[PDB]
Amino acid sequence: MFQKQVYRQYTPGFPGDLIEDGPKRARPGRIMSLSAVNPAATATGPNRISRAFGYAGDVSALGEGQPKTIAARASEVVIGGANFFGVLGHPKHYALFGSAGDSLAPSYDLPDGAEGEFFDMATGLVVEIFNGAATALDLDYGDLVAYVPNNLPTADNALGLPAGALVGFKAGSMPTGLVQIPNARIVNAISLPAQSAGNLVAGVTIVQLTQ
Amino acid sequence: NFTAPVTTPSIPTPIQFLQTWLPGFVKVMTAARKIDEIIGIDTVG
Amino acid sequence: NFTAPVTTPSIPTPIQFLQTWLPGFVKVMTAARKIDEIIGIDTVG
Repeated sequence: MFQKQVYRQYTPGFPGDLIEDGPKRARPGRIMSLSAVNPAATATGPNRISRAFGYAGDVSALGEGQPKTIAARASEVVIGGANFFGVLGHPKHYALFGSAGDSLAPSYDLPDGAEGEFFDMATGLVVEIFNGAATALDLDYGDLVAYVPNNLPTADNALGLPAGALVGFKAGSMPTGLVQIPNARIVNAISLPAQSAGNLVAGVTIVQLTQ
Repeated sequence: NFTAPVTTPSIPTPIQFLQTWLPGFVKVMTAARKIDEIIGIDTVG
Repeated sequence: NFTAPVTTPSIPTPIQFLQTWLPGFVKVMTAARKIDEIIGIDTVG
């Protein structure tokens, strides 16, 4: 539970958080449900914090009759929608609910139908990134970001990546089926070791610049 | 390059500290007792 | 024979209360910074 070790320095940040302050754009949204997704919706995800969500309709209108009150411009988003909405973030906004009875158990998963802060762009955002292949990869300053969609076919998703998992590729190497976040750049440089479908090593968290 | 975090990443605040409990409790009621309304009351014993 | 309860029978008090939270928070520490004791510092400039 507490520090079982001592490193020479603190980590630069936790996934979903902001390291650098600058021009940023973020929007609120409701988490919806992959079950409510009308189409097959293959990719499955637990609303993890460092995931890139997609727009899936609006919930502005309130009521059940013809006269409906548009109370707010509310966005209704899903974890792996093709229409990229924003990378979920700012975990301090939310309330910890625990996991399976233990109310104080660690949890980075937002419950379904909750409200999240989806950064559309940020000077620096800590994101969990993954490997798009089974081989070792090196990400540098000039590296791009693409997130797994909801309808990624089983043949393309051989590694069994999560629903909204941001991958991180090199120019002209986007793993197949993956959709790209425009103008997204890997700022800090890291190395991901070789992985398999069963292992699926969690790629080390990275500072990224979006738009 | 990122140092491995020691604590597992988690949402900070437990829900229990973000609850306001309304004052008082709602008591479950029963049927009314209206015998005094019908035939009054008398103390003889 | 017993009247059906209005509320569901359950243990009354939640674990939310009756739960003492220790003052202060343990903080993750890093390696010892010892240049300040080997050679010292001087605020100049």
